[PDB]
Order: sequence, then C-alpha cells, then structure tokens
Amino acid sequence: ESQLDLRVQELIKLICNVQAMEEMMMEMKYNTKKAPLGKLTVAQIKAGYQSLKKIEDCIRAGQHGRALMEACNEFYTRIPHDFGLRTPPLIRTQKELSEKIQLLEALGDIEIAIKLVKTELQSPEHPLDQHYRNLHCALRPLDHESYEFKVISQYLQSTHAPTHSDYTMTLLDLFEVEKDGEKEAFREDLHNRMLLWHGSRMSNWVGILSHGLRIAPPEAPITGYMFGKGIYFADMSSKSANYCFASRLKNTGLLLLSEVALGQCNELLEANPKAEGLLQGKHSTKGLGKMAPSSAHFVTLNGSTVPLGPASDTGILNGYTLNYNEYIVYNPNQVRMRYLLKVQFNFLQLW
Ligand SMILES: COCCCN1Cc2cccc(C(N)=O)c2C1=O
Repeated sequence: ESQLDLRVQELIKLICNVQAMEEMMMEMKYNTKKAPLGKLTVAQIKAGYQSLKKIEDCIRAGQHGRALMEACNEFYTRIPHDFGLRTPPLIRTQKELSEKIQLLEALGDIEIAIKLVKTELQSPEHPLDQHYRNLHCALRPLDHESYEFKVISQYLQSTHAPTHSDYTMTLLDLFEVEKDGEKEAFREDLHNRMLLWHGSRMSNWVGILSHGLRIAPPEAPITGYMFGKGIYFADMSSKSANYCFASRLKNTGLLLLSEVALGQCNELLEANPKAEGLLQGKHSTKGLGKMAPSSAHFVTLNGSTVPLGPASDTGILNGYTLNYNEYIVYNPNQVRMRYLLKVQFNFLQLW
C-alpha cells in the first residue's frame, strides 16, 4: 500500500502511465508499433531535429515540391510515422513545423519517463511511491479551502481569455512544487518576479518535474521558436492551457505555475527567432499582447506578483500583433516551479 496522500497517488498514476504516453504518440501519428518508445534513443531524437532543419530550409525558401517531399520523407524515416495507406503529408508551414518540434519534445520527455518509471526488483515500497521518489520533486497537495487554492483559482479563471471560448476549466487539485536544486540555482537577485503559466502535453510532466523546464537544443530549427530558444510563459491561463492539447476524450490536463525572474524585459511587438541576441543586457523577452491583465488587480503570492485578470487593452497594436503577452527567459535558473494544477477541461462544441 502507498504511503502517499491520495491526491498525489492519483497525480503520479496519471503522469507515469506509459500506455497513455503510447496513445498520445499514436494520436500524433508516431508509429509506436514499429518504433517502440522503450527503444527510442536520445541520438535518434537529435537526428530527428536535424532532419527538421532541412524541412525548415525548404519552408523558408517556399519550396513545396519534390525537395520538400524528400526532406519530409527523410524525417519520417528517422522518426517513424503511421500514415496507413495515405501518401505522407508534407510539412509546409511554420505551424506544421512547430507540431513536429512538439513531437520531438514529447519523445524526449517520454525517453526520460520510461527510464524513471523502472521499479526496484525487490522493494518494500508501492510502485506509486517509487515513481514519486524518482522525480526528485516534492508535490504537496493544498486543500481547496486554503487561501492559496482561492487565489490560484481566481488567477486560473480571471485570465481565461474570452477568445478561448471552446472550453472552460475546473481546478480539481493543486500541488505545491519543490524541485530538488531549483531554489539553490534560482536568480533570486533578479527583480520583476512574476507567477506565470506554462502548459504542456500530458506525456511531458514526468520530464518537466524531474528535469525542470528546459530550452531547445542547438540542433532544433531556429524559426520554430518565435522569440528564440528559451522557456515560454503566459499571463493568460488559457493561452498556456491551449498547449496542454487536452481533448474531450482526455480532458484532464496539468498547468504549471512558476516564479519567473524576468528582470529587465526586452519588449517586442513582432516575432523574432533571433530575440536572444537582442537582449543586450536585458534578462527576458516580452512579446507584447493586445490584451493583458492590468496592474490595478495584481496581488502577491510568496514573493511573486500574480497578474490577476480580467485582461484589457494595453495600447499595443501593429503586421501581426500578439493577442496576449508571452514571456521568454533563456536560462532555467530564472525559473522556480511553484504550483501544479490538475485541471478538468469542459469542452463546448459551439457552432
Ligand atoms: C515549438 O515551441 C515553441 C514555443 C511554443 N510556445 C509558445 C508559448 C507562449 C506562451 C506559453 C506557452 C506555454 N507552453 O505555456 C508557449 C509555448 O509552448
């Protein structure tokens, strides 16, 4: 029998489920049958990113014919997909290229997860307890009556964007997060600390909790990252929640809240994959949104500003303009993971 709080038991059971990872990869068209997740290697993933660079080259030159077909076929050979009887689809847009980056990120997190979930041959501990220990990340459930639950609930609801109307979110459980080493590494000296959202797919949480949020590797396509290879956050819960890729079938997702040491922001109206080079002493990039929470409503929680909603106009308009802010830091030492929300997505099929 498990010695964990039942809330933690259910969380661990959810994120450490290998079959759920398999099903998630199958939904993304990855061929789990022919290329078992247990046998996938970091070298194979790295080569996958390299083949995306060649696709990126085609996209940035608007070459959509045989050169693109060949580049996509190379990627599909390295990272097996299951397209049934259909001609393999081409990867033609920045959006489609981003989906493939997301796949490789998920594969890397699953590679980590499969190693982590291995249990001891003989042990006095329940499997759930071994998985939990192997995270090296404390997860302490908070009561729904608590002040922290009240404020985080308010943050979640008040920053659900009105343009993200396809679903609502219900907070099922809330955990305080303390990742081994993060406090010691954190730039607690930097000003402008904010409590910001980060969403990710369900397959990714074992990786994120055990290794923290990470930046993209040098081999990844540069233009797959609209503000460069950093760690991306939102001040709108639903902007991050969209990156959970929850569905009617799998409607439980997680959202992470982290204390982010932004320091001096470099404010940008337009996307620039080379943004990190423009910092010139500044500590973070802020993609400037049309709509944002306003300072009048902000509260503090454990030394971080909480940008409570609702969102309203920022006076920012362009070319393209971001709907909502996004914040990018380029070193994990500017992040301290703080809360993990177990969220039920309630989908509305609107027409
Ligand atoms: C290929 O991936 C590029 C980064 C994609 N982006 C952009 C972004 C903005 C705001 C929040 C988030 C988040 N995950 O919560 C993200 C995100 O993942």
